[PDB]
Amino acid sequence: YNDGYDDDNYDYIVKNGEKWMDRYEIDSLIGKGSFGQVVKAYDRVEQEWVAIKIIKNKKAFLNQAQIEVRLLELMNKHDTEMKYYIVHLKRHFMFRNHLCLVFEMLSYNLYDLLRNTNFRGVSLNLTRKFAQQMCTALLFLATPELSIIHCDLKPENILLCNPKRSAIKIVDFGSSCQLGQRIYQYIQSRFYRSPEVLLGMPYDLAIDMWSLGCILVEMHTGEPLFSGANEVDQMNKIVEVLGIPPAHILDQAPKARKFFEKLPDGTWNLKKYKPPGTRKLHNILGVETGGPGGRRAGESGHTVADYLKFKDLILRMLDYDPKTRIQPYYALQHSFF
Ligand SMILES: CN(C)c1nccc(-c2c[nH]c3ncccc23)n1
Repeated sequence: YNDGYDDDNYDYIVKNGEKWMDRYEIDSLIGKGSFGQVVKAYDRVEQEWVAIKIIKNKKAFLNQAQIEVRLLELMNKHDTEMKYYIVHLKRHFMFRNHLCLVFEMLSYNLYDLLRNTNFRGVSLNLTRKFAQQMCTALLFLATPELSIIHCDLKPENILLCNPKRSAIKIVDFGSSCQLGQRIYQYIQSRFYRSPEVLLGMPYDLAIDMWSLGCILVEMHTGEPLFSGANEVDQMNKIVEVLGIPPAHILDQAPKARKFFEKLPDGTWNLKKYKPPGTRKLHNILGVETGGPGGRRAGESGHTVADYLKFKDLILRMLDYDPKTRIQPYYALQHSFF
């Protein structure tokens, strides 16, 4: 495959210590996924370690990464001080039939961090730090010259800069789009997928705020908020917590009847779970009962008052109506922060 350079998965066969382009010394593989691989490499010209994302030698993967490159170039252009929590693309090149994206080197992702908590969650204080950085990133993506919808926010796409610190960067803009050029109908990883997407309705940057609300709950509890096995199960899990979506939304939803049925009195119910709205976020978070699993009882930084502010912000991020769902500017002003 590829003159011996590739495996049968379209991946470049990594070789420890290989020199590329009279510039990079490849050290080791540090991550992998559907897109290809990420290697740690020494950039001998800039005298620093870098992460090189080696995209698969396969046209669909190449073109996904070309979208990613263009969006990163647009963003990084408007954030030269690296202050808006978006990963920094240093440069890119084609090498041995692989598109290669050279990034700053990052640490663990937030799913890795959840595993490191034994799936019991990070503290409310650390959750708040992640939330503030993520809302700042979403404010930046919403600036009009960007208008970027990430479209795949989830713990695995948020990386720590350093294992010992709370600073983060968002990665993976290969599935992203811009408000002016929305093309996709099928988007978002299932657990983090917004109701408007499930319902086949128009969408905008608010879909990323929905995902963020789901992510932040999971960061503190250790477990996904809405862990659907398929779209019907996903919507039913959302409904357990948040109730039946508003009629004015379902009346306009192309896929309303995948999940719901309209009664003679005009109201909507589920098609034949805990009853709608009875799995309270108040209890998932343990607002009055010592946090998730009661494990935060007797800990500082986890008061009822604190939890009530967190609950309020999350419920605003999980508004069914994308027009009234909280937006980044206002999330940042919320009393949780
Ligand atoms: C999808 N993905 C994993 C991805 N997409 C874009 C950038 C990065 C990335 C940048 N620096 C890193 N350092 C260590 C590990 C990964 C990365 N990872």
